[PDB]
Parts: sequence; C-alpha cells; structure tokens
Amino acid sequence: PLHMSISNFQFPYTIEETAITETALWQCFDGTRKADSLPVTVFKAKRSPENESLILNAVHKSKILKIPGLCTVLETFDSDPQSTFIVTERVVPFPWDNLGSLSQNKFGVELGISQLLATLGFLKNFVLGTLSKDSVFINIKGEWVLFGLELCSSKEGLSAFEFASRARSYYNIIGSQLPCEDPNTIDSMGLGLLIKSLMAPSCLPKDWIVNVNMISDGKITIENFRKRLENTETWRSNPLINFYQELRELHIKDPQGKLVVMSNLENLYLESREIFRNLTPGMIENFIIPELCEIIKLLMTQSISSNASHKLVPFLAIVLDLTSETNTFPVGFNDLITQSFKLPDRQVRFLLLIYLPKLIGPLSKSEISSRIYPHFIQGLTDSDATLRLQTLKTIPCIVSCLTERQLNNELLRFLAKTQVDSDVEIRTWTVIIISKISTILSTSVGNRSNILATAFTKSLKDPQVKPRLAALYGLEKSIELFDVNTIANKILTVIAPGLLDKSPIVRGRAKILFEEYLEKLEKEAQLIQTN
Repeated sequence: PLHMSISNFQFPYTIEETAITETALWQCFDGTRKADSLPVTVFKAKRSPENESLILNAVHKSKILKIPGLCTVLETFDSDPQSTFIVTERVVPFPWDNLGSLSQNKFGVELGISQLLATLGFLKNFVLGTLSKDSVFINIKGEWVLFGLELCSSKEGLSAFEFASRARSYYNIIGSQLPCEDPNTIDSMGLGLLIKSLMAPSCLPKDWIVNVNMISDGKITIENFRKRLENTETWRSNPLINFYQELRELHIKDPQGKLVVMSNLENLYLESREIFRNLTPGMIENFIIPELCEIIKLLMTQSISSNASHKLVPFLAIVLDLTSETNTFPVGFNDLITQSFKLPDRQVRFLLLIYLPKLIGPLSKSEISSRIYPHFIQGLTDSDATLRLQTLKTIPCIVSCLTERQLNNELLRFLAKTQVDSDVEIRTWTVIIISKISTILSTSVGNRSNILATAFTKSLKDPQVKPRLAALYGLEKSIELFDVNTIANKILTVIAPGLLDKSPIVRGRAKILFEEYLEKLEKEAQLIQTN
C-alpha cells in the first residue's frame, strides 16, 4: 500500500502485533491507550468493498449508541480502510473452548445470561440482528458484554425489506445460517440459539425449556422472555443473580449497607463455596476482591478508634483465599497486608501466619523484611503461648527475605529467649528451628558450630524431657555439619552428658547418637597415616 496509515501516524493507541481473535469482519487486538497506558481492545475491520456498509454502520452505531451492556466504546476511526477501528475498554472474548468448565457452575452461566438480557432490554427499540457466539465478550469485571453492531438499526421507520437484504449479505459473509428475515423476531431467535449454545439440553433448567423454545422460534419478544424467566424458580433461586445486584449498587449504599453486602458475601462463601468457582474471570479478581479490600481497610482504621471489627478475620480470610486462588492481587494489597500486621488482633495474626509463605511474591522480599517482619517477629513476645509458638514455627518460611542484620544479629537473640520460654512446647521447637536455620546464617563454619553446641547444651539441661529429646534429634541431623575436629574439640562433651540423664529414653537415644559420632571420629582418625 502507498498510503500512510492512520495507525502509524499520530495514533492515540498502541496495538499488539497478533490478534487474539479473528472473525470474517474483524480482528481483535489488545492495546493500550498511549497518553494514559489505559488497557484497551482494538477491533480492526477487515474492510473490503463487499462488507464496507456493514463495517460503516458498526462504526456509526458504536459512536452513537450508549447502551450499558455493549462494549464501552472509546473512539472510532474510518478514514483509512485497513486503519478502520473501534476502540473499546479492554474486553476478553468469551472462552467457548472452556465452556465445559464454566458450564459446571450453572449459577455462573445463568448470571451471564441475565447480564445479556438487561442489555437486550436497553436495545429493545433497536434490531441487533447479529447475536451469535462471536457477539460475546467479558469486561474486566467479569460481566458479559456485546459486540457487533453491523446490522444494528432503529425499529422506527424501518423497512423490513431493506433490513432483510443487509441481513442476507451479513449472514452470507459470515458463512452462517440467517435465522430469519423478520426484524421483529430475528433477535428473539438469535437469543435462543445463543442460550442453547451456552447451556446443553441436559444443563438447561427444566423451567426454562419452554421459554427458550418460544424465543428460538421467534414466538415471543425478548422483554417478554425476560419477565417469564424472572418469574421462574431457577431465576429466584440463583444466589449469584441476587448478590450481583447488591454488588452493582454497592456505592449507593451507606457504610452499614455496604457491610451487609460483604456479610452476605461471607455467608455465601461459608455455606456454598462452590458458587464462586468456575466463573468467568473478572468478577472475583476485579470486582469482588477490590471492593472487600476497600471495606477491610475501613474496618482496620475503625479498629484503632479504641464498629464492625469482628468481620476483620472472616473478610480477610476471603481475600487471602481468593487472591491466592486466582493469583491476582489488587493495587495496595501490599499496604493492606502491612496494616493488618500492625493490627494488635491475635486472631488476625494467626490468620496472617497461615498465609505468610504464600504472601511472599505478591509482596517483595524487601517489603517483607522492611514492612512485615518487624511486626511479625514481636509475635514471639506475645502473652498467648500459641501465638508465640506459631510465630516460632513460621520463622523458617520467611527467613530468606531477611537483611543480614535481621538474620545474623537479631534472630538468634529472639531464639535465645524462646529457648527459656515458660512453655515447654516453645522450648522444644526453638532448638529445632535453630538447627534448621544454622546453615543459612552468614557466619563461619566455626561460629555455626558454636551456635549449635551452645543451643544443644542449653536444651539438654532442660528440666523437661521433651527439649532434651529435641536436642538429641538436632544433633543426629547435624552430624554432617561437624567435621571430626569439632567433634573432638567440642561436640563429644555436648552429647555425652545425656548418656547420664535421669530419663531412660534420653539415655537410650543419647547412647545411640554418641556411638554414631564416635564412629565418625574413629573412621577419620584411622585414615590418617602421615607419621
């Protein structure tokens, strides 16, 4: 082509190189708005002499139609064929290749159908004419939106005859069956086909069978079909249909009102976890989670007011669960998790300790070390022995985040204290944790040895039997960290006292341990020969 492209000259969007979906009339590309970096979707017309009228009507209707439920159009271009675009909010074409999965959550499929129906209600003065699998997209909030305005026109002053030719040429181009020539029944008939494609005859509600057949044969209007379905037991049973209505209205409610919506979300999560699985991506990740997160931050500010602080644990449990499950994390999640670590609530902190290994990533090592650890670690000095124990048992999972000061200076000062803790369980585990982390300190083998010998000597003087047994255990596992020189210089006399312990079980284990260290020493001595 001679002529310079509109897309390559002063174009407000960047366009990725390979379309994600292609159709006979359009290529669909991800893009980003330049000035903004706002993610967008760019529909590029396969403009030609034969489809040119279809393409131009689509552009025009995109520009003029303000219908909630259509892809929300940002800008159009039609000067240059081969630069003929409709640019919309970022949408995702419906994953038909995954319908098998999504079909598993019937409430999901029914919820999307309900979104398509509200849109066809706004469109009722218009004919759409193009309803098909290719019509269907998902926005970022997981809601089902409509594309394809090629045939779209107003019903007022509309020649059936005129529309039928367009409709014929359109269906001929797409290599598809024209459902009918009647503008008054084409949408009802196209809606039936789509619903049947969404829901196989063994997954279609019994109480929807007749209604769907009616529209499938163009006997009734979409709006009529809508009132029937709204009346059925299926519709009224669908907990996602109701919850979605609450969600959509979230920002017109007062703060107690919003809190009820989240309370409703929580009860559904407790009583029917499954209803939030196998949904179209977006609703959980980009609608539900960020709204909960917002409500959680409010409550956490309320917490320091010393209103609804008992919802802190349950709501945060949902967020930590669903963010992890979807591997998505909203802007400021990092700040949310920080704030929650500063909360002095014990039940919160138990919850966070459970998710900490999974929070490394979403949150960077520098953020963990910098903003999380200093609160995390005070857990060791809390009055509840169970919070101290759990903090203790969690140390190994975050230790690879820590600065050199944190790890090599401060960590062991904490552990030296928990080794004399009033709780026997904490004493027992402290020696295990110290053995565990001994080899990730940045010190010399010599000092690692001094650290171990000292910690094991302490535990083997313990009044209770359990921490003595834990010393012998860590000594068995540590044998590979002591060369024969250190064994001979030092470790033999760390072990040997346990040989004389009052507890028969310690004496028995210490003897077996001792022999194994003796054997190691004996073997190396025998191999020397330089006289």
